[PDB]
Amino acid sequence: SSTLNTRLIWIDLEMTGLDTDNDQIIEIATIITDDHLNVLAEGPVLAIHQPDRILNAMDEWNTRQHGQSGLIERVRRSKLTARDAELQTLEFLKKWVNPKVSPMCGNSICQDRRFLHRLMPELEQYFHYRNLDVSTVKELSKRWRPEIMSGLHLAMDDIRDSISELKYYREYFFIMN
Amino acid sequence: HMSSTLNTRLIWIDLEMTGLDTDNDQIIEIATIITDDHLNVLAEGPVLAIHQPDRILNAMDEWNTRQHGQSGLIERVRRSKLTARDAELQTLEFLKKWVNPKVSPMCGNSICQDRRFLHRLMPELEQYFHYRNLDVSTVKELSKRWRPEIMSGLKASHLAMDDIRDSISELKYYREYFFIMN
Ligand SMILES: [Ca+2]
Ligand SMILES: [Ca+2]
Ligand SMILES: [Ca+2]
Ligand SMILES: [Ca+2]
Ligand SMILES: [Ca+2]
Repeated sequence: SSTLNTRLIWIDLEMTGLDTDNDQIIEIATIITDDHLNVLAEGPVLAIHQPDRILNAMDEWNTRQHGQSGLIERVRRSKLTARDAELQTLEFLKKWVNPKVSPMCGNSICQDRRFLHRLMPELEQYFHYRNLDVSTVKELSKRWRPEIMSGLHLAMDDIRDSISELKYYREYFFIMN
Repeated sequence: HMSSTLNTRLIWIDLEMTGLDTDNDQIIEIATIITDDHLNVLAEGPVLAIHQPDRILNAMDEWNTRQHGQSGLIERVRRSKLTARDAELQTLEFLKKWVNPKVSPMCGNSICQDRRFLHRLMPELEQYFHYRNLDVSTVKELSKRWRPEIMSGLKASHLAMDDIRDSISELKYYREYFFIMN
């Protein structure tokens, strides 16, 4: 049975672009699991408001992606600042995991951590300094077990896919004895 | 398995810094190693100390002062005439003989930290990597929780080149005990 010290925080962000120095966060989502990847609770899925000048200055790829998903319209309608979403996320996390206990879990986590550091530093500091990036395992699996790869940007569904991807590796790639 | 090429190799890297602040601290040491996709070491790269003025060295906290004093890195830094640009260029020169640009993920331990310093202080080198990371410490986090009984088998120094060697040895250890290779 899991405790406040034996749980994992999973997180995904959507941004206005790939520039970790300049672009904004427009969506955040979190999921809590135990050390054995059982989902315990899903956190708030929050769209962060951005002015139209920022949305209209996105490149074509991001305009297509975030428009088609409906994120852009949710961002327009949202009244939440980055700070509002940060506080709501923290309020949720504190009920499930103690501070500095969980590594930051998900796919391509370094990118997420860099955006969090600049725009949501208090949230960033709630994580342990370690990362648990499923894409590291994928890099190894592509090279050492290419035959299992055939078996494999909406924030909450993105996290579920990441958790599910790691369970796939646990079954076929890791010795669990 | 096929023989390795410029498109099927891995760049392992480690940096030593004046501290943990990715916004304000400096790089004082860099090393690289080239492996194939199956962790055969093909070539070890240049070990370079980057010069820093005394004010910056004096401002280091206790842990860094203790470690880098004992290891001989601080004195190497003082005597060094290399800038971060010099060290960046010598490394790039080594890498281009072994690996094509944007082919290899950034490999090592605590790689996100290294990438962030590289982005600020050696962006051309940072851009030579593929955007993905291969962080052995992710595997360690999994091993701590799923195979705690094997952690004691992990085996010294605090220098960049020794750090890379250790991360390669660590991953080889996981390959033998934690991964299904068949
Ligand atoms: Ca992510
Ligand atoms: Ca994302
Ligand atoms: Ca290091
Ligand atoms: Ca070897
Ligand atoms: Ca490192």
